[PDB]
Amino acid sequence: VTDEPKTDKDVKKLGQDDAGYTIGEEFKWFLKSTIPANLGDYEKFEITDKFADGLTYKSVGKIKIGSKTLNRDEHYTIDEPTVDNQNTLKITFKPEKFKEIAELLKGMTLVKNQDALDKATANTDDAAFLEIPVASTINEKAVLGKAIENTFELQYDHTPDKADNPKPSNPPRKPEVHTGGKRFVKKDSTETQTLGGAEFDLLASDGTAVKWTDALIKANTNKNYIAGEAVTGQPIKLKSHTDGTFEIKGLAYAVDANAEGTAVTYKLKETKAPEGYVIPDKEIEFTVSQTSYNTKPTDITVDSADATPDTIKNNKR
Ligand SMILES: [Ca+2]
Ligand SMILES: [Ca+2]
Repeated sequence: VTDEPKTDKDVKKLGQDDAGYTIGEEFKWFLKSTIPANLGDYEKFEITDKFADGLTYKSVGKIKIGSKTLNRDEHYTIDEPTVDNQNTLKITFKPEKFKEIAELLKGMTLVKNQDALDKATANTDDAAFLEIPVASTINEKAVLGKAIENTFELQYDHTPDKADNPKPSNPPRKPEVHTGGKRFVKKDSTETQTLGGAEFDLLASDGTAVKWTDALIKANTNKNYIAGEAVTGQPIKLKSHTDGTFEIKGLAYAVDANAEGTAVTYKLKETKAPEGYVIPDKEIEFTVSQTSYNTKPTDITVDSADATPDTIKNNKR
């Protein structure tokens, strides 16, 4: 047993490991490390997080030990993810500052056990650890219904021996996020033909409109499925293509559960019927689940778009 760093990563909030999001919706990952009282001796404390293709890094938030804040460019530096570094974040805690950071720990009770770290739901002076919030979104590269994991590696040098000899610490268990989709086909009442030109407002279960963002637009590039022009801040409106089909990609499901977790209901309000058909007076419910877009997301590295679409029927004038 040592006092050397144990690491863990959470998502959404401290103590949570699984969450579901709509593409473009910003949320926080939490990079977590125990801190030893002899931190002042350390010659390296560098965190590297290679974000999955399907994640877009936004920013690093307020870095905390217990109630105390660490300041950017005073206590640490950031190297942001880019195309050139393969989407990799590096956070370097300044060796010249290790004594000053160690002094901040005075009076604190430090978390020391891996399981205690994993279970931490707060970061306080009486149960303190290093907490790094990282703002992130799920992007268009996600596989719908698939767990998108994250982790990081700490390279730490605990020996004040004037020799560069770091060791790794890694989270034993990885948190994950997921997003989903749905496929549809518009038909007549007896399901004999497909119908183009039906238009639908996309709504949450509570009837509130789902709005476009730049990120959602990037995930739904097939203009055949979009009613009118899609621009950020405006309600999402979808359209059946001339083969009856349309889709929505990147809606949250299993909000507080794993990638196999509970489906979420959304609604379509039909606002335009295909030529010669009537507008219904009831909204259409559908669910987004692990398998509502891809039948086997755990097996694939790109969408297959093979789940059975929901049929939506129209009645003739
Ligand atoms: Ca965790
Ligand atoms: Ca050393």
